[PDB]
This record gives sequence, C-alpha cells and structure tokens, in this order.
Amino acid sequence: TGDNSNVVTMIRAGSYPKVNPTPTWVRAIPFEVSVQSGIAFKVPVGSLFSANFRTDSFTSVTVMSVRAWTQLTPPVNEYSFVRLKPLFKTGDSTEEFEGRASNINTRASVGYRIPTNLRQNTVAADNVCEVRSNCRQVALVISCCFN
Amino acid sequence: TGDNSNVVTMIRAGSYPKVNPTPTWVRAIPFEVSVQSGIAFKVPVGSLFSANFRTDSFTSVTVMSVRAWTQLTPPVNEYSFVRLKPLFKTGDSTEEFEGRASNINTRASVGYRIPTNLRQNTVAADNVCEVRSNCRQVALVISCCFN
Amino acid sequence: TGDNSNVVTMIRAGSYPKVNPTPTWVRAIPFEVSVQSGIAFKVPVGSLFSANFRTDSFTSVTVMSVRAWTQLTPPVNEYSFVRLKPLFKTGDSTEEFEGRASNINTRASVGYRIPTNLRQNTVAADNVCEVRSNCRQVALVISCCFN
Amino acid sequence: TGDNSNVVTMIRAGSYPKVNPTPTWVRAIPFEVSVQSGIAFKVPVGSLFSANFRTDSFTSVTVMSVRAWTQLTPPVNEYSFVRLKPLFKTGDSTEEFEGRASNINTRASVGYRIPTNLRQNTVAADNVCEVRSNCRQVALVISCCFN
Amino acid sequence: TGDNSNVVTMIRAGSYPKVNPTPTWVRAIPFEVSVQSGIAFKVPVGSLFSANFRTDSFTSVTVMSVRAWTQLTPPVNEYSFVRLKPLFKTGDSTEEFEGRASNINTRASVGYRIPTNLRQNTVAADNVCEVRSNCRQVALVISCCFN
Amino acid sequence: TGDNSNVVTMIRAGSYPKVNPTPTWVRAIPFEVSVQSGIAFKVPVGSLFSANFRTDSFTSVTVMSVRAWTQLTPPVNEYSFVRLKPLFKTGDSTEEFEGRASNINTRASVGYRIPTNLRQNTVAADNVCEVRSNCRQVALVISCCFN
Amino acid sequence: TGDNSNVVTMIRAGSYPKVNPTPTWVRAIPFEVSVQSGIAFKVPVGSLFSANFRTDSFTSVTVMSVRAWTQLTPPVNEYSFVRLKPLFKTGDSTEEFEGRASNINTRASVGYRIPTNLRQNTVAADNVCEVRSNCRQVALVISCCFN
RNA sequence: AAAAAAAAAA
RNA sequence: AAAAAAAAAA
RNA sequence: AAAAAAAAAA
RNA sequence: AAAAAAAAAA
RNA sequence: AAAAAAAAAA
RNA sequence: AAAAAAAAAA
RNA sequence: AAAAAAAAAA
RNA sequence: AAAAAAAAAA
RNA sequence: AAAAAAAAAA
RNA sequence: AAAAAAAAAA
RNA sequence: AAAAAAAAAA
RNA sequence: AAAAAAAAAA
RNA sequence: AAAAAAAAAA
RNA sequence: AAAAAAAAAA
Repeated sequence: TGDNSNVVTMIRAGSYPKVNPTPTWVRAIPFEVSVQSGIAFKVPVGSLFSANFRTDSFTSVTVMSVRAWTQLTPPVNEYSFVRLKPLFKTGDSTEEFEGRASNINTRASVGYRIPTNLRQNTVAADNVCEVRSNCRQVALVISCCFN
Repeated sequence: TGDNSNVVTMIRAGSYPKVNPTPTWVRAIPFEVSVQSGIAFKVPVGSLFSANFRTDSFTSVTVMSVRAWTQLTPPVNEYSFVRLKPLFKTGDSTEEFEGRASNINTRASVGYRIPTNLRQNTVAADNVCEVRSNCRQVALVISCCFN
Repeated sequence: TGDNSNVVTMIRAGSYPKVNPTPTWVRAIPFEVSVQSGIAFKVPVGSLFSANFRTDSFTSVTVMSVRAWTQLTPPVNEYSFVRLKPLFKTGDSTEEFEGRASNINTRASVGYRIPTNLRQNTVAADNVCEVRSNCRQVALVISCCFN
Repeated sequence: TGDNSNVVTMIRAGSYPKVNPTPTWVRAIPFEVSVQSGIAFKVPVGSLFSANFRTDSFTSVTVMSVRAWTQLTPPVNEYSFVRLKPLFKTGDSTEEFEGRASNINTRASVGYRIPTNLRQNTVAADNVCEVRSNCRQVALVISCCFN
Repeated sequence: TGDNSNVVTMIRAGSYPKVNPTPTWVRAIPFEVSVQSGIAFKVPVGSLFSANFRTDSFTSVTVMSVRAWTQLTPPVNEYSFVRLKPLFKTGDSTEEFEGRASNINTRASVGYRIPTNLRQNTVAADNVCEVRSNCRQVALVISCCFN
Repeated sequence: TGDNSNVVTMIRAGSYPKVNPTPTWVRAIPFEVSVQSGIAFKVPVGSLFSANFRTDSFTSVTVMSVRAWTQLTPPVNEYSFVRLKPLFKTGDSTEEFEGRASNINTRASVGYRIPTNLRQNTVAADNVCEVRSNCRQVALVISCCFN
Repeated sequence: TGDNSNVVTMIRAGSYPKVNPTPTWVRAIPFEVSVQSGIAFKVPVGSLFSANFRTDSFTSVTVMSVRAWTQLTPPVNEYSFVRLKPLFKTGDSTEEFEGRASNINTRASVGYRIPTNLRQNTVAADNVCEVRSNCRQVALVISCCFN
C-alpha cells in the first residue's frame, strides 16, 4: 500500500497464486566484438547468454533491435564507419545499414529494428548480424527479450 | 515504433548510451520450507539466491512482502494454520500474524508487508522470518527487489 | 452497529479471520533520567521496555521523535537548559538541539524528529540520544512504535 | 511532519504535556477452549489477561462482541455446530445464538454483540459466556477494550 | 524586513529561542580518486570529512547520490569509460552503472541515486562505492547530508 | 526524483559541473559573554569563528542582525535590562537599543537589524556591538552569512 | 530615486529651498525617578532636556502622553502599584490614575493621555505629573514633541 | 492601514 | 481535518 | 506564503 | 500617493 | 514612454 | 504533416 | 522584455 | 516552479 | 504520455 | 483517405 | 415518520 | 428500503 | 487506473 | 467512508 506506515502490517492473503520461478526478461545488453579490416564479422547470439549479464539461465532470446558504435579510433586520416547486415535463419538480408562519424575523434553509429513478423526465437548457435568497420572493435547494444 | 512494417528498418542511433550489464530485478519468488510440529523455523534469505530462480548472480535483496500458505494436509481432526514472525537485523518483531483454514481440505494463509523504513538490503546469512505451522511444509511467495 | 439497542443481538460471523495475538502499538512514553553537571548522559532504549508502561513483552521499538524537559530547578542564578544529541547505530549525529527557559521558575524544553530513512528498529542495548542539562533530572517523552 | 526530509530536525516543544504511562487498548483477542459433548463450558474473563496477548498488566476489560468458531472436526456423520449463551454479572441471558456448518469439512460459527448499556467492566473471576458444541475445541475471537 | 532602510533599527525580540550551534548541512562534495587499470577502487566515506570542504566537524553523513567523471585522458586509441558499483553496509549491490565517452577528447560520466530506504548514516570507515575506469583518475561529486 | 523506488537507479550525468568545495553558510550563532556592572563590553567578531559552531574554516562574516538576552538573574530588587550599541568600522553608532524585563524572574531582551548598506564583511579583530546589562552574563544570537 | 543604480548620479537642483537648521522632534523619552513611601513626587519637565536623549538644544516641549511602570520590587507581602496625577500650569487635575500588579514579581503600570486643548508648551521649571508608588523607583516613558 | 514630526518623489 | 498502529462497518 | 545561502528537477 | 527615520493605533 | 551607445537577463 | 516512386484499401 | 551608466523626447 | 537543510516574516 | 516484460492495487 | 518500403521537409 | 426486539426481501 | 408481530414518539 | 524495476518513444 | 482506543498536526 505505499506507506507513511512505520511498522509491519498484515496482508490478508487468499488462495495460492499462479507462480513462475523462471520468468522472461526485457533487456538492453552491451558487449564488444573484435573486427578485422575488410572482413565481415558474424555476431553470435551465444554472446547474449552469460553470467556477466545475469542471463546464463536462458537458452533462447527474441531480438528486437540492434545498435552498434565504433569502440576504438579509426586509421590515420579516416573518419570511423560501421555497417550492419541483418541475418535471419529463414533468409539473410542484404541491407548494409551504415553510419559514419563527422568528426575524426567521434564514434560512428547505426542500428536497425527487427519487424514483428521476424521476431522469432534464436539460440546460441544462430547469428544476429554481420558487422563491418574500419575500427578494430565495435560496441553493440542489443534490445531483446530473454525467454 | 511498433509495426505494420514487414522489413528491417534503420535506427538513427546517436551517442553511446549509459549502460548497465547487471540490472536490478523486481520478483515474486516461490519456494517451500519443511517445518516440524511446535518448532519455529527461521527462513534464510540465502534461499532466494539460486539458479532455479535465475538469481544466483545477486548477493543482496530488499524484501517487500512475505506471504505463506500451508503446503501439505494438517494432522487428523485439525484445520491448517500458519504463523509468521518478522525478523530484522536491527531488531526482531514479536508479532505473530496468523491464518487458519475454515475447511479442513484447504490451505491456511497469511502475509505481512515490510514498511519503507525497514526495507534495507539483506544477504544470504540473514533470516527473513520465523514460520510455525501444524503442517509439515509451508509454501512461501516473497516479493522482493534483487540488486 | 453502535446502538439504541438495549439487548444482545446476533452477529452473522463468517470464516475464521486472520488474527494476531501480539500486535504493534504506537505510544508516547514518559520517563525521567538523572543527569550530572557537565556530563552527557546516554539514554538507553532499554528504558522503554517495562511493565510500568505495559511494554515488557516487546523486544524492539522504532523511535519517531524525542522531546525533553528539565525536571528539577536549575542552580541558583541560572535559567534551565537542556540539550539533545541524536545517536544512531549507523552513525551518531553531532547536532546539539537546545532549549533554554526564559523564566527561572520554568522548565526548559526541546525535541527532535527522526526522519523516515533513519526509522529502523532499536533494541535494549542501543542508545537513543545524549542529554546535557544544568538540572539534575530531565523528563523525556518519546513517541515510538513498539513491534 | 511526514518527510522528504533526510535528517533529524528540531521540534519546538512547549510546556510539559498531560501523560499516561498505562493507556487503554482496543483489541481482538484469539484463544481456544476445550469443550465436552453435551456440557456447557463457561468461558472465564481471566483468559483475556496474559503475557501471550501483551495484556497481563490489565486487571479489567470491557467486552464489546464475541465470535466463536468450531476448531476441530465434528463427530462422524455430523455437521459442526456452536452455540453461545451470554452471561452478565447483573443477570444471565437465556439466548442460545447458534451457527451450524453446511459442509461437514467446514467450521460452524456465530457471534453476538453486547449493547452499550451492558458494557461495564469485568474482572478475571467473571465469565463471558457459555459455549456448547459437538466439536471438542472452540476458537473464540473477542473484541474488547482493556483498561 | 529587507530594506530601503539606511540605518540600524530595533528588533522587538521575545523569549530565548530554540538554538543549535552545530547544524546539519546539505552539500555537493567534489573530490578525485586515483584508479589503476583493471582494478576496482573502493571509495571511502572518510574522504567526505575534511577541513578542505568545511566538514571536519562532522562524523556521519547520509549519501543521496553519486556522480563520477573520468579526470585524465584515456589510453591511446580508446574512449574513456567509468563504472560505478554501489556498496551498502546491509548488503552490496552488483549493478555496474557505466558511462562511455563518444569523443576521445571528452570525459565519460555516470551516476546513481540511493533510494530513501537505503539512506542511513555512514561513517569514515564505510565505503560508498567501487569505481572502475580505463583513466588513472576519476572525479566524483557526491550529494549528501552531513549530520 | 523523490521515490517509491526501493533500489538504486542510474543518473544520466552530463558534463562536469561548476563546483565549490568551500561554500557560504547562513547561520544563527548562539554564544554568551560575561559583563561587569556599569561597564560596556565590546563583542568581538572573532567569537563567531569556532569549531564549536563548525565555522573555524571561515575568516570573514557578514552580520545581518543581533539579538541579546540576559542570561543570569539580576541584582536583588531589580528587573533585568540589556542594552545594545551597534559598532561599525566606518563609524560607530550612538543608539542604545534597550529591553527590560517586566517580571523579575524573566529575561530582558532586545535586538537590532543592520541595513543592507552597512552589510560589509567583518573579520576576527572587528567588534560587532557594545553590550551593557545589570546581569553578569548576556546570551547573544547573531544571524549572519559566513563567506 | 531608490536604486539598482551603483554609481553617483546627478540631481538637477533648482532654486534654494526653505530650510530649518533646528527642527522639531517627536519622541518617546525613557527616564526613572526615585519615590519615597507615602509621599508624592512631582516630575519636572526639565528631566526631558538632556544630552542623554539628544535634547539639550530644546527649551520647550509639548507633552502628549505619560506612561509609568514600577522599576524596583515592592515591599514584602505586597503587589506593586503606581498612581499618576496630571499637573497643568492652568490648573492641576485631581484624577489619580492607578495600576496594580496581579503577580508580586511583575511591574505595575498605568498612563494617561493629554487632550489637544491642554497640549501647550512646558519649560524646565514646570511639572508634568505627581507619582505615588509603594516601589522606590518608577520608570516613565513620555511621548512628546520637542520644539 | 490611518495620523503627526524630520527626509524623499513622478 | 489529514496520517499511522489496534478495533469496527454498509 | 515570500526571501536569501547550500542541495535537487521536468 | 509611495518610501525611509522618530512617534501613534483598532 | 520611445530611441541609440556601453553593461545585464529568464 | 505535405510530396514524389514502388506496394496496399473501404 | 526588465535594469543600470552615457545620450535623446512629446 | 516543487522539494529538502541552514536563515528570515506579516 | 503510450507500450511490452517482472512486481503491486481499490 | 489510411498503411508499409525507398526519397523529401518547415 | 423515526427507533429498538422477533420475522421477511429485491 | 418495504412489510408484518411486540415496544416507543413529536 | 496508479506505482516501482528492466525495455521503448514523438 | 464513519466510529472508538493509542500516536501525530497547520
């Protein structure tokens, strides 16, 4: 009931309720991946299941959106860039969403949203997307629903 | 943005956001304890941290309310009863909140709410409350905030 | 139902209700302490648990406010004064709330309120506050919640 | 003053107030009595004064209402029943308020209210009412004012 | 009364008021801590009591919020980052609030607020939080109430 | 943000703010001075800087108002009286604000306000005012701004 | 013109104005007189002209009202009293306005107002009123217009 | 707030 | 009147 | 309620 | 009329 | 009151 | 929100 | 827009 | 603007 | 503010 | 007209 | 009409 | 709330 | 519907 | 919501 109350008070409990010891969880997971120049890196869904994110008890996840930022400085004379290519078990996309920095000292960023019709579960062996960048590390923040 | 959209679309990401790989979680945890006749059982807070509830990564928890139900049938000729005595590190209470069944085939239940001023963190070695019952098992559902 | 009724009437009782034989109690407890000149006296919480106040069955108490009055006359030529320094298990305060009389024949008084965030339980061995006065006895009235 | 305040604040206390170290207390007292078949049991008021209810410091009580429930199962083939006959020092009543269960596995219950004109004090040696039941134990919940 | 008045004017003083020579004080305290790479640094509450902040007369403090900024440049090729893990005497948290810079020449920052239920006093020997950063110095600004 | 919140939450800190480790402080300082019969006592500003008031870190103060009360009983047959003469570095005043008691057992009191045009800083060697009284001690409460 | 202005500004003065180096002054003059038991004391107007009141440059005064208070304690067992009999150069009054204390430790007081038709000037040799009291000193506060 | 004395004003 | 603790209610 | 000092905010 | 200083007031 | 120059501001 | 290209509609 | 300093005005 | 701490008020 | 996941409610 | 994809905008 | 005791009710 | 029985009423 | 935790937004 | 007991208040 909120408060103003300074002592323990009785709750008039009823019948035993429906319960669930292992619920779902909506999250924004931050992690980094190492990228090599001119080579696409396939980001594994397995990266989302870890004690470091309190998610090692889940075996599936529904990804809703993916955002990426360059995480280290770009090569001399260049502006940072990052590209994302969505991957799906039913058929990979060929879109190459790209963000470029406008100040050499700033991160490049881009993201993409997955439509409802493509929001099925993915497991550790599946891949989320392909990342390309002129920077050696890319930081991702993935919005998803663990279940 | 919701949908009607059937394909992946670009998100115009900005600067890197504030992140947290290990967030807090509000939960209703269900577990059972074995009770002996005429003896109070002290419920340990440690029972709330377990891979069975996806909470083994937490070391502290703020308890908000406790509800209890008898979980096995009572002795012959009796109606089930359950009593709860709140325990606190700064000083134990002597209240004995009690619920009794009105049908011998039904569970007895009772609960108590912890006021805001007493909502500090508790760790595995601390106890939540004392349970007394004429039934050999009591089912608890604890509402709490893992942090 | 109040009355106008002059005879016993039936109550159509239902199921057995939630009960508690040992409830909480909000009180204003009056007691006196002996004080020596130039020496602070630490007021023990144990003073609040006594058959003299019908509170010997409690082992914890949540203090909400403390008010103090000088209880004997001050030394010749002086006006009475009383100072209160709040004490807390998590860290003592250094505030010295003080009241002085404006008529030599009148009591000096002062009090302090404990904020919600500091209203945790205290037990017999804990201290409430430090009292200083030029009078040999101080009368305290403590508002608290026994639980 | 409630709060939002996170520190101790001064109270501008006035004159010494009217006090009372031993106040009255309005309560709902739960206790059980053993009953034999076909014999009325006179419930003593003395049962209300006990350290088990935090009321051993009182010597008088004003009873406002009495509710009773069967507390053990009835004899084979029967439905539980409980009857209450009000007793008063100025003259006993002959009313036999009765409740019967409609499911053999459920408690029978009934109660009666004492009108204002009959609410005088009672002491340990006085009796509250007579209880009759086909069950060996009856649970009573008495609403009263200890003074 | 404000003014327009150019000379001293009389105040019709009444009775001696309630006084307090040592009041509480709400403050925003700025200080820096040295951090080593890959090692968490526990920030002591003792850092808040110092003649440099006019707070050496206090022995307790209630912390309300903590904000941190990187104070020196990050290692070559990296963007600054700072993480804060709240610590509490009743149980430490495992949250790792983190801020990262989006321009290599800019400070990274993050903060956290302590809820009312966890705002108890802390003393010199207690710790406020754990700080982690890729920068050798972190600047903190702590909002608190000295008492 | 106030609350209802029971756990630590993230603050999205921005740029490093303007800070000040040694702020100003508005206060009401209570202290006593010894006075001899028929002799004026010059109250030094130095009395306001002391660890006893948490103000030993300040070297200047702007006085806003001065109130004085007799602090010991007057000579036999007399009513207490107190006079205040304002002093200023740019030129002393010759006003003698005076308060007299109307009951021999009560304190005499008077005060004066300093206008805005005369509110400049004063240091330890400066004097605030001259006090005269038939009582051996005078209690002053000075409202000022330490800076 | 008041201000907000921080520098000296020009005043466009006109013709030389009407001036007066020695103006009138409305005042409340406080002074004490010694009284003997059972003897009336005639208060001289000359008492109002003194360097102690900044009025030694005046030779006349128009008295508007006279208030008197006992200034020392009364004889043992008695309550203080003070009587005032108005005196006038055109004819003395026989009214004996009297005030008595209702607490032995408190001053007795009374006053009288002079009507417009009797407000002519008085000089040093004239008397204001006759004072009678059981106290050895009487304090007067006279409202007048020096001219 | 209203008045009177000294000062000030569009 | 508004709150909190105990009791009571259509 | 209005102000000032310290803190906080959409 | 509005202000400030001294005085006065229901 | 309206303007211009210097200063100041939510 | 308004437009244009591809798709869709009562 | 409001203020202050210098200038200007029916 | 709203709050809290210190100060101030008809 | 509106939504979804976990918690809470008259 | 309303939607979705690509483009455009104060 | 309003109340109290016994009975009755959508 | 409406009724009936016993009681009560301006 | 209102709240709190995680996520999302013009 | 209304009451009573304990506590609190402009």
